Amino acid sequence: SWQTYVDEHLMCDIDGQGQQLAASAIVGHDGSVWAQSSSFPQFKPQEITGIMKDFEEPGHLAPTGLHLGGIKYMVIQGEAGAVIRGKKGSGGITIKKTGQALVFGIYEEPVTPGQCNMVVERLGDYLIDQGL
Repeated sequence: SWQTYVDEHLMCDIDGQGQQLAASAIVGHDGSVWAQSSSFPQFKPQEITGIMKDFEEPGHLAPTGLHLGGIKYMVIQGEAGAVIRGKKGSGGITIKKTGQALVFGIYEEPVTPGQCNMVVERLGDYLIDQGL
């Protein structure tokens, strides 16, 4: 199906298989969902607007926190205009910007930052190399 293909060939695939602890998504710059893991949260349009703004001005979200699905993440050091990172509890969030889209990964213990980040980098490079 489309969603098994998404869960298998694209989104964070942490053992379970697909245990609820890790989730990822590809979201257009305009806030439309291109693909998301079965566990990925619903999010609000203005959360995407604020994230896009932080890619233009890194640290835009730091005083208020970064919100996704209503959850507040503390902004940490990222890569200006390319990657946003945030922490919450035992996990966090990584967002990579591509030409037309954003790649999200959300993780919690025992999923590690490195595990999630490897998937987010992989999907972002795949999109960028397709021209997206």
